Amino acid sequence: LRKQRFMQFSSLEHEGEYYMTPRDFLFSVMFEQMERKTSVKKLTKKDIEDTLSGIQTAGCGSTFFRDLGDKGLISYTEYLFLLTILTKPHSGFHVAFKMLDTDGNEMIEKREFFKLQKIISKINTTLQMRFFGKRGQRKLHYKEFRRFMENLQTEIQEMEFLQFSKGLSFMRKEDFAEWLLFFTNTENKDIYWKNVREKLSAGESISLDEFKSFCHFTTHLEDFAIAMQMFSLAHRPVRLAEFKRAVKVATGQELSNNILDTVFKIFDLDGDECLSHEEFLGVLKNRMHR
Amino acid sequence: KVMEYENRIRAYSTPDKIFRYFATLKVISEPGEAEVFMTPEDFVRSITPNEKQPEHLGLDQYIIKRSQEREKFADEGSIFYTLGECGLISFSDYIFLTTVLSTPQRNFEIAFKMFDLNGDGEVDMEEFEQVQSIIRSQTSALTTYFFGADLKGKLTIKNFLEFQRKLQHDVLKLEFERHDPVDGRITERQFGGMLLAYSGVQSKKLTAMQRQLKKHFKEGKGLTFQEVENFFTFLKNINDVDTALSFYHMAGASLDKVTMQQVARTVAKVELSDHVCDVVFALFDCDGNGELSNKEFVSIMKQR
Ligand SMILES: [Ca+2]
Ligand SMILES: [Ca+2]
Repeated sequence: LRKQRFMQFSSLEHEGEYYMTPRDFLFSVMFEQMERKTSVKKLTKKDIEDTLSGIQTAGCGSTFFRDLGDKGLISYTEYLFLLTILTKPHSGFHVAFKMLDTDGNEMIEKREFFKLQKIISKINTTLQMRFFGKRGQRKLHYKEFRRFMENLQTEIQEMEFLQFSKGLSFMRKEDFAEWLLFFTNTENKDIYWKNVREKLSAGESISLDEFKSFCHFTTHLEDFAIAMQMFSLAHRPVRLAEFKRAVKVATGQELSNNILDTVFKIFDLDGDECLSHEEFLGVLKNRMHR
Repeated sequence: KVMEYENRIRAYSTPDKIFRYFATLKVISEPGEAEVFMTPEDFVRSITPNEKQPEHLGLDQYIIKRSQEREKFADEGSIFYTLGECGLISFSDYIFLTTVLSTPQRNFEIAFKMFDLNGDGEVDMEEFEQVQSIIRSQTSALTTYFFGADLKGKLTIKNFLEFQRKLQHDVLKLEFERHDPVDGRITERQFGGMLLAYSGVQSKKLTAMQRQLKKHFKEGKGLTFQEVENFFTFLKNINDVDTALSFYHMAGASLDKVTMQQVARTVAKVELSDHVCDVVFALFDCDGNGELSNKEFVSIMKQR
């Protein structure tokens, strides 16, 4: 049940149903808790129209949710849909599009998007406005579906970047470690944090682009874990060259040296420059499930 | 009773014993020591529960066979002629073929790219044996076929996956034919047996479901090979199907027929007929609620 967490972060209510604003949604993705209890404002059908008219001025790029802030509405169905998208590699976007386009005319119509709500059940919202207009006039083609999902992932990574860099232009290596371990509360966490405090040099700080590349790598964990298991079955220790080639096979791309160095300082638990890759994968899975 | 003992051999004995039980030929060419071989029929029998071994060809009992043309055992074009001129399957080839049959395409892709020289997915013979060995632990004519007469060439993933698909096709076709199809169709119950066998499940209750399938489809139009092959192509894609169902997992929703068709066409790129899906649901919907929980189907096929 993610429904308890949805209603904990929801700041809006209407006719027994709870809703997030885009601000609510962003916070539920970055944080486990509130930090303050959120006040639930009841909505009339007149608050809703008011809260929906205005999607004109938010940005059609990677600041869409941050521009809207409290001026929008996201249903439980839509919250679950957005959460699944955040975990997908880019190759999963077309699959998600085609799953929803059940008549196969290469466009998603409001009626097809409504299937998600019918799954949940077995009224107008920010996403339905953005995708279909107020009466379902508009139809959503793949290229604006794909761009929205790319921009959703980009927006979370930019917001988390500044959250953990505390506003500075670059992420210190230990700021990246704080992001990486933020959802990790397991029995070995004291060892990770000891390594952060004592082995993370004040070396080359991490750029937004380098951070984005790591976040993209976390969506290819399935192939990465298979590669890790094949090294283990081969009795080959995962040193930096092994890690690099598994990253490239799972990904097609490289990770930057400051990030590779941070991963190994945190998760080289034996002191022989081999990665405790099972523990690393565990923390990565903590991240993905948020 | 015999069939049940044989099924235990299939499910629990070593490959050595399986091969010695189901292989039917011992070919001698003295001074050359004899070697035991499966025919393609024997190989398919060894992976097909409830198929009786010929009564005098049980454990360590074989039919004896001693420029000149040699007798052949596979139909024109068969994948089994990649193993040599007669279509016969040695023990080592039996190990290899069972690995290829069951390994997901993605694991071969990763393995080729992880253990080769440059990460292109092109292995030489020693790297290909590393891949085989690793892929196995996860769970001569042909070496020349893959790597050239001198054994110096390399094997691309693209060519090896064509081999895998050809092998999977020819084995499924042979299994389909062994159910003796009438006018190109096998029965709902026979299809059901193939699904259970594939799942590797040992369950009296599922077996009860499969034999009941005759009662449910009094109708009895049977399943064409394209219907069967499409569903097995769906099964081969089960991990990516499960990933594509992410929203349904978050919702706690089970899998209905219309969703199974949509994800099959979207992810596995096949059309599943209404009739093949009805047979699948009638087989695995054990609690009879009209839809398939993760426990009743996806999990079984993934964890097979
Ligand atoms: Ca459509
Ligand atoms: Ca059921």
